[PDB]
Amino acid sequence: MREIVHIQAGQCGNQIGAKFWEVISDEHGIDPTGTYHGDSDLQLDRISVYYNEATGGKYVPRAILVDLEPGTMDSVRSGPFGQIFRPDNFVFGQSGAGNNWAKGHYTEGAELVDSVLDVVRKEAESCDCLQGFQLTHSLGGGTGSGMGTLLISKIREEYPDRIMNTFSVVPSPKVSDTVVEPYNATLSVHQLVENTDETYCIDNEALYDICFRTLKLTTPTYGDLNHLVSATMSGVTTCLRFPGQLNADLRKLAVNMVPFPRLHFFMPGFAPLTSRGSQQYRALTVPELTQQVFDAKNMMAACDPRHGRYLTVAAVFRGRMSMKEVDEQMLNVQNKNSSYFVEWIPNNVKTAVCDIPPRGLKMAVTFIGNSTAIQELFKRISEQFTAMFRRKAFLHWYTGEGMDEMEFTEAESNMNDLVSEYQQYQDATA
Amino acid sequence: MREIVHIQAGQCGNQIGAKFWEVISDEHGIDPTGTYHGDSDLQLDRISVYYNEATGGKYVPRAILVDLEPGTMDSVRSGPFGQIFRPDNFVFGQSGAGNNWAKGHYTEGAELVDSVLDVVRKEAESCDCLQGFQLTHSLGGGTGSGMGTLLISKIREEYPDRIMNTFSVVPSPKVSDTVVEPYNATLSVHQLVENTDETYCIDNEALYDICFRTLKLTTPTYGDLNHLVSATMSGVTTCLRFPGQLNADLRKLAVNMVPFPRLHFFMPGFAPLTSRGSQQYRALTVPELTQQVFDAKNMMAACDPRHGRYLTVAAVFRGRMSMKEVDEQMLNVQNKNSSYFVEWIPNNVKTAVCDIPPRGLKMAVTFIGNSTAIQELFKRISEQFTAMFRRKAFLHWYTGEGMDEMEFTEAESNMNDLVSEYQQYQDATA
Amino acid sequence: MRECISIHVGQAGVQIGNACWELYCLEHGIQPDGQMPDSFNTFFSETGAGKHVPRAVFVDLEPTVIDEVRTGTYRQLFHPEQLITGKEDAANNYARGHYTIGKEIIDLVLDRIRKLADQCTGLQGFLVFHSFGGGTGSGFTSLLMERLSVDYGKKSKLEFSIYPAPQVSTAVVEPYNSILTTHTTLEHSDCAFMVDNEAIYDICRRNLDIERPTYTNLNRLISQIVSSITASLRFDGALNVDLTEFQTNLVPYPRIHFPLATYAPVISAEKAYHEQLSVAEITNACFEPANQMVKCDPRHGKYMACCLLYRGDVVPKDVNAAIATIKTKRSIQFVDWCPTGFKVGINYQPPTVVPGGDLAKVQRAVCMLSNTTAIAEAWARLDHKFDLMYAKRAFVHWYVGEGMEEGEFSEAREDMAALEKDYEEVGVDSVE
Amino acid sequence: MRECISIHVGQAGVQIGNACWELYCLEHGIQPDGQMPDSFNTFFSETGAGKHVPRAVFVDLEPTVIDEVRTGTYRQLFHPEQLITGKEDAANNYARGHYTIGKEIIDLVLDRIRKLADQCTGLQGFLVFHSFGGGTGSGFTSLLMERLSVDYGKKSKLEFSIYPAPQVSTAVVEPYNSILTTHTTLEHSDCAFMVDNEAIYDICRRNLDIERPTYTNLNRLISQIVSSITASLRFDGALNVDLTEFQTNLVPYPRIHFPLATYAPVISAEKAYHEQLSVAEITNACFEPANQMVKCDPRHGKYMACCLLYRGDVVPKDVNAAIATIKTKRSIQFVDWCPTGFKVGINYQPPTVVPGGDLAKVQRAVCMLSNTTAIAEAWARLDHKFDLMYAKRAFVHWYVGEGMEEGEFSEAREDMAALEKDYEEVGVDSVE
Amino acid sequence: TNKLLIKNALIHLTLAGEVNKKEREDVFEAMKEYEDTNQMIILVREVNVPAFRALYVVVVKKIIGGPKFLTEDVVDVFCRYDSGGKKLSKLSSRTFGVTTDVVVLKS
Ligand SMILES: CC(=O)O[C@H]1C(=O)[C@@]2(C)[C@H]([C@H](OC(=O)c3ccccc3)[C@]3(O)C[C@H](OC(=O)[C@H](O)[C@@H](NC(=O)c4ccccc4)c4ccccc4)C(C)=C1C3(C)C)[C@]1(OC(C)=O)CO[C@@H]1C[C@@H]2O
Ligand SMILES: Nc1nc2c(ncn2[C@@H]2O[C@H](COP(=O)(O)OP(=O)(O)OP(=O)(O)O)[C@@H](O)[C@H]2O)c(=O)[nH]1
Ligand SMILES: Nc1nc2c(ncn2[C@@H]2O[C@H](COP(=O)(O)OP(=O)(O)OP(=O)(O)O)[C@@H](O)[C@H]2O)c(=O)[nH]1
Ligand SMILES: Nc1nc2c(ncn2[C@@H]2O[C@H](COP(=O)(O)OP(=O)(O)O)[C@@H](O)[C@H]2O)c(=O)[nH]1
Ligand SMILES: Nc1nc2c(ncn2[C@@H]2O[C@H](COP(=O)(O)OP(=O)(O)O)[C@@H](O)[C@H]2O)c(=O)[nH]1
Ligand SMILES: [Mg+2]
Ligand SMILES: [Mg+2]
Repeated sequence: MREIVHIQAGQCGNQIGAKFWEVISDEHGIDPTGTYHGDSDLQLDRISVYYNEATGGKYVPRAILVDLEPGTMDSVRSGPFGQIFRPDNFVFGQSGAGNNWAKGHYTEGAELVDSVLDVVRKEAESCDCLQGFQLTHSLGGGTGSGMGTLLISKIREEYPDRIMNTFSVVPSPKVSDTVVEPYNATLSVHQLVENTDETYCIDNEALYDICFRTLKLTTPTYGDLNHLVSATMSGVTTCLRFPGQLNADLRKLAVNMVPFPRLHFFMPGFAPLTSRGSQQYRALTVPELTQQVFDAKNMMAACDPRHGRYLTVAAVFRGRMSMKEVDEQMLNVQNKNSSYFVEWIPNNVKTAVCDIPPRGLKMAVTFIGNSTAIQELFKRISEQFTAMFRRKAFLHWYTGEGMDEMEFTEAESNMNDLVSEYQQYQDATA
Repeated sequence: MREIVHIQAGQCGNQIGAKFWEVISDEHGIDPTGTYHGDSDLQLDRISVYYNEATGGKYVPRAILVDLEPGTMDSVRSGPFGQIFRPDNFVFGQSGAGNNWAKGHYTEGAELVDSVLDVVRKEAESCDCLQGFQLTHSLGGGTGSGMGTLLISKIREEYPDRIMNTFSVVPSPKVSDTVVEPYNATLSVHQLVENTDETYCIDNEALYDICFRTLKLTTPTYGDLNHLVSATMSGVTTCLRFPGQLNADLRKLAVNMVPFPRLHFFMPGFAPLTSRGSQQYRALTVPELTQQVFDAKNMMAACDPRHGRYLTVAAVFRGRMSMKEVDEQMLNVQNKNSSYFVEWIPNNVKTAVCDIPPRGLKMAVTFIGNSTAIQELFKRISEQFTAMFRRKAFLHWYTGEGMDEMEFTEAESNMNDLVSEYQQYQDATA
Repeated sequence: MRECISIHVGQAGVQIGNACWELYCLEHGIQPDGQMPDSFNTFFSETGAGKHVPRAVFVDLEPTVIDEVRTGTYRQLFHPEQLITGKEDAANNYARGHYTIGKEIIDLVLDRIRKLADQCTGLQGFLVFHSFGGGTGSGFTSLLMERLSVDYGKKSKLEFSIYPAPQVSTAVVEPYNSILTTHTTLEHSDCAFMVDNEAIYDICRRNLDIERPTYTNLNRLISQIVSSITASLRFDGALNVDLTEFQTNLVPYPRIHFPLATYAPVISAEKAYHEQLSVAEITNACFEPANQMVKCDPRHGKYMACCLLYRGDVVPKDVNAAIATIKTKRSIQFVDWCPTGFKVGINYQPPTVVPGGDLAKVQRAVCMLSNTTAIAEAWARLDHKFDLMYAKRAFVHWYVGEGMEEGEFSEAREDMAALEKDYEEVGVDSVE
Repeated sequence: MRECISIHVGQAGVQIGNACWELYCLEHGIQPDGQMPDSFNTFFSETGAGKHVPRAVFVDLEPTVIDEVRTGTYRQLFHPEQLITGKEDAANNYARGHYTIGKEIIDLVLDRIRKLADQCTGLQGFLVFHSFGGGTGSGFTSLLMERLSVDYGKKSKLEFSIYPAPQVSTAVVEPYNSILTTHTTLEHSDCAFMVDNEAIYDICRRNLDIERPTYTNLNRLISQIVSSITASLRFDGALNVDLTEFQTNLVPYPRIHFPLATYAPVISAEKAYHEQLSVAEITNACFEPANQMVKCDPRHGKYMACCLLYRGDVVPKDVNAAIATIKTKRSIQFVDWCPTGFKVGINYQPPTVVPGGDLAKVQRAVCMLSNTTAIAEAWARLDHKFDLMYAKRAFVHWYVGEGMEEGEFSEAREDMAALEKDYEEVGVDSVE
Repeated sequence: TNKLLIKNALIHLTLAGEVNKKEREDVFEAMKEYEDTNQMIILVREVNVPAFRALYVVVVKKIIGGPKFLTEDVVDVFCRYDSGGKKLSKLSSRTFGVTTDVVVLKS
């Protein structure tokens, strides 16, 4: 029970998902065809969460693949694990991406919206207990920010009492691969604090330093960046599809976490992250899988956790371990880092422990923080909005599709409170 | 017992008959010669509904073939399954079709009609318990509209207490293959609501898109459109000649359907309609064989069922299934389609289940709709009659055969009520 | 010296009759050939050779379902003059099963019953198995209940009417084929047992864990109930109750004679363990709302005259002990004028199992036949399904064309509306 | 002739009940199948065939933890209709265990309890295992204690609450879910036993020398305490004490009914030597500040009404001797109004070791219960953990959106604040 | 405050499609000055075939017609709109509250 729909949008979202469903297929033992080859029977006990059984004992993913051009969908279909999907789900358009929020939401988002949702409605009728809707987009582009911020404003029109968790790759401080991504994010932040429930703000900048310092690589391809993101993306849900000791699920990862109905921007984490040869120096114990976590070098979101404080800090452990060693370490890092937590949230660690580690490890940690450290993500983006609005450069393209000059100030007025609220609840004492 | 006569008329009907008696004769295991080769003995238990035992253990069809030229009758005779017929049945004329209603009913229809009925009488004296007259014509042409709407008014003069059921092909909304088919239709609708009982109004325009979308073909020939119609045609009478757990025949599918003696125009449907390669993604279960049925893409008559409402709904199944899975799903879809049914008809899903699937499948569903959705079929045709009667174009051929100008207003006066009643019986509540 | 016979009108009675006559051959060792390797004279006029043909008249208008019997496993059992067929069905049309086609073969039916009452000296009763769905099962019984009262009049005439469900209906004119069958048989019926199609699906789903019940399996549950009513003739018990005795304990007025059956226990094979199923336990399973085989809420009415037909190794003390718990309880409110309304029959046979059925072999059983009050709401339902379909004159043109008048439809509704006043006539309390 | 059913609401209640019903089958020779090669009638409504099904109702909203039971070693043991699941969990949300999902399947639960108490002529008490953490274990219990006080009312209703630890907490709304479920159950609970996780981690480190205690191992200790309370029904001793005989000795005022358990001796296998563990040695081990299973300092208060429940080979002279040593000691101070506050029971059974458990087999045990004074300082903890999260109004927007008023949060605090005054009302010296 | 749970059921289960398009566009502007009132429920013709008959508020007042005021006794069941499967979900409640959104009347 508790089925989950996995909608995929944008080029960045449609290339994580080709790697993401390669991750899920190896924990359950799934061939490229669709059949079963695993050893444990614990894999098929909750197989019905991402899958629909077809005739002959073949399982197909519950994934709905949205696009505006047939470019990237040709790469997924021709790639491996491309024939696992259902060939009716590949809903794509014709008029290109656009890199344009005024095009993915007002031009091509107006036609292809019902070719999506009728396939969405066909997937939801084959589900008994519908849990929630995980969406794989990115704030930078114009497909994963216009079309990906339209489906939330149409599916919560259809499903108001579910959970909507989006997995957004966030623009970096130093390098910027789009000139108008300070216009794409601030128009998408207006559409995620309306109608979502959590959002994993994953960066590109800190994702290379993990792939350079800790992992000790030389040439990080996107096949190894998304290899690292999807390891976190499957870890949030493995306490729902596998038996655990102190269980958790997507709603337990909602009420424990979110203090106020606007502050739901999470930052991920993972441990162990070994080198290829330095796995013979470090001890593989729970007090080592915790000190690796609560340092700033493990954070995938490019911000400094020591600037600003935490609110609700959950750490889903996995593998075979003992609950005293868990609760000793979750106390120990709260003694030594007590000044980095907020005063008016006591006993501020949710903890979950499952029992099925990844194939080849012995134990693994998925870290889901929450911080006031991302005030200077929004202080960074909203200023890049500001210098690109005094001269109002690049405005003669979004206006060309029919967008008003106040609507950019409306979304800027929305972020103006959200910068203040990570300052308003930072020094608020009692 | 319960013998049925199968009369064919027009070019469009006479090429279904080359395919219909291939659809039929492969179920009962009949060679091109006329003998038996099947495995099950259930087939020959009811072989006498369509056949006659001849000397040497040979079975020949009870079909009577009518034409005004030796063109298409030579094609069916020279084609495969052509030498199975009794060669006295081929009653054909010389003057050609004419594409002319005033010629096939007042000029050529008045000569060859008695040379038809004496072969009909020879086929009806060889039947003990005569059931009815399934007739294969089309409203578009001139042979199957002048002669096909004459045997209605001549065989019911001979058999006033049988069931008269025509299998008509209706002109399409977008493409037109006859310029005077807005005159061939309205002259035939006047003759159909006089002396018939039902009419499976099948379009071409919706029949092409199913060959493109759901069947997923590339080049649909008429050998693959009539392949899909005649698959539905055998499913109506398959509960009259095979053992079912819930029996229906050509009077149970007559009393349960028709609410009023004029509103008897049906619209068929079929499931499963797989693809060639997508037959490994959908589960072949009764909750899946019904959700394919009650979507608007599967309706072969080119109108929208969401426009207008239903009055009675049949659903003839085949295969070996369970009556709870049926009766759950006939309840389940009437919940989620509640606004599309009418209020003053409760329990409006007639259901029957046979036990012989088609040769090669596992289970199949034949849908028989009856709706107010076909109000804009007659609104479409009677408007094309209206503009072509103001300027009185194409009139100097029908008038040239002696037909009166009032009779074209008489037949238009008959359809004026029938358009109103689907509007009249829509919002009439209690 | 006590012989009851059976008639199978329609199709829903005939395929139930394939489940009855299969089941009687298990309780007596009878082969399908009539061979066997002394009280079974109630159903089998025997021959000087080794064969025991049954007492059954299979009338049918269409020759479809009878040819399954003439070719099935029980081909050799029946006398081929019993198996009466015809040409064309009534096809859900009361005027084609009572006026037009049913008029034809009625002198082959009654003359066949004529030749079976002469093989009997102690003729007991009638068992017409039919349904209220079609116009064959509810259009020809209405003809035939008229005729067998002209023949005898003073014999018990038990039907087993398969009831049209409030949830699921596989017909369209089905609330026309039920008001018409009431008026015709109400003055000449004796006691018509209501069994619903819907409620057996829940009992097949919850208590049996079957998710695909076929019409093979909905008739096994109605096989044991019919085997329980006629259990007192074929066997010797502690407190037997004959078929002439049902019409007096259960029928309070010449109108209200519609009991709904209820069987207990109904369990899966894996749940034959984990519980003990005492007579003080399985009697409370009778009076649950979740175990009644006609879908009403029995806590929305009363009970005029219940009746419990126990069987198996049952102690008659514990019967009195389990019943004395029930009249002390809160929810089960009987009728004020009925002092105490039970008629308990203990028999000496275990409920025998059929091979292939998904029912566990238990040591005891009960076929409650409860003449409740609250079923009149389900008779109030099939007038609201009449009124909306008759103001618009829907489907009337098939009846008029085959010998039926317009005046006989608001007539029989008022007769049915008179039958609905009589249940609220029960629910009053004539105080002082 | 005496029966006590056991309900397992939540997850932490159930996983203890996986370890409880493991232990009773050891103390009675019962297989996991219910087979075995008048003392066990308190927990086994046995069948006439060979199977002894337990008297248990495992209910949880999320269907994860129950499928471990339906696939584990004790699959064949339980009656499969007892095991009740649902679809969407409460998920640490009180308004989803009492208003949203608790109203759904409350009628499958109570009607299943209704079919258990009819197999009981001498129904004694309830055993509801639930933790204060989740919104299932403290949101579905508070619904269920309301309902079973409507059905029975007078019966004894024992609970076992896994206490929220003063330093270690694996939830964030856990200081909300304790004040919420107190207000509902305080008018209808009977004797709620507090067991803390953190002190069991202390005992597993010092007195047992285990550095990796799993929840396999923190439940074996609570399994012995639950067994020793119910050890007087299932066996026979020199001085027995029934479950109804707890609620009079232990609860002086109708508000203060929160005693804390203590088991002794907890020794490792290597420390079974090197000492003697006499009946006057282990009782000094009972009243340590260290060996209590709630992390509080018992020297920061008094003791209103203690209790000792010995078992094993125990001579009642030395019990009178070792008690007389205790009241002469300095640190232990009873309350001035209570003259002498003991209630001692002695059984004739040594505590049975479970295979795999690291507890040493000893000749005697003691399951100390004590309605002590100073636990309200730890109730003062769960309001300072409430006030700092209610002033800034955090986490309220999940309660209000699922059927829960805003006015019911400072209301229940004052009722909790009224519970704080009564412990300081006790500790005074009402002189003259 | 459950405006989303009722507007979804207005155009998917009760009045959906092209037939009653003129009908359900009336009941949007009728409740535009409303919905500051907390909850709104609908009347349903039958639990088997849910058809729309009347629109209510929770203060039970009709705005577009059955009765103007309802009692607790004449209510048949209390139904919950299952958003995940666009169907009805029955309840064990007898009073009103946040959970109930769809009521069915008796006869
Ligand atoms: C012989 C043996 O044990 O080899 C290991 C291995 O040596 C090490 C070095 C692996 C290896 O990881 C990498 O080399 C690596 C490269 C780029 C990016 C990330 C990792 C491994 O490839 C990765 C692989 O991980 C898995 O199989 C997990 O199931 C993992 N799967 C994938 O990431 C995956 C890889 C390719 C294709 C499909 C899936 C996973 C982790 C989290 C959630 C889901 C799945 C493991 C244990 C091994 C190798 C093969 C060398 C390590 O990583 C992981 C994620 O397990 C790196 O530090 C750990 C420690 C492992 O011991
Ligand atoms: N108990 C039972 N009822 C059945 C079975 N098959 C069909 N029915 C019921 O039969 C009813 C319809 O009446 P039928 O008796 O089958 O029809 P009929 O009397 O032969 O009349 P026509 O079919 O119109 O000629 C429906 O309500 C079905 O529920 C079966 O195997 N067992
Ligand atoms: N003693 C003990 N406590 C446990 C165990 N498992 C979980 N807990 C405690 O359970 C508490 C959390 O409450 P749960 O009862 O598990 O949650 P729930 O009531 O089932 O509801 P959900 O949140 O929906 O899972 C924590 O304080 C855990 O320490 C166990 O095996 N033993
Ligand atoms: N992590 C990751 N980021 C990617 C990948 N492909 C593109 N991106 C990022 O996505 C952003 C560009 O958005 P993109 O999705 O391609 O545009 P869109 O198709 O219009 O949504 C840039 O910040 C890229 O770094 C990928 O495979 N992995
Ligand atoms: N489905 C189908 N339609 C056909 C076929 N042949 C002709 N038609 C249709 O029949 C119509 C023309 O009528 P036709 O029967 O040939 O003329 P007639 O011989 O005078 O009756 C057009 O609408 C054609 O599309 C065929 O094989 N299959
Ligand atoms: Mg029939
Ligand atoms: Mg839980």
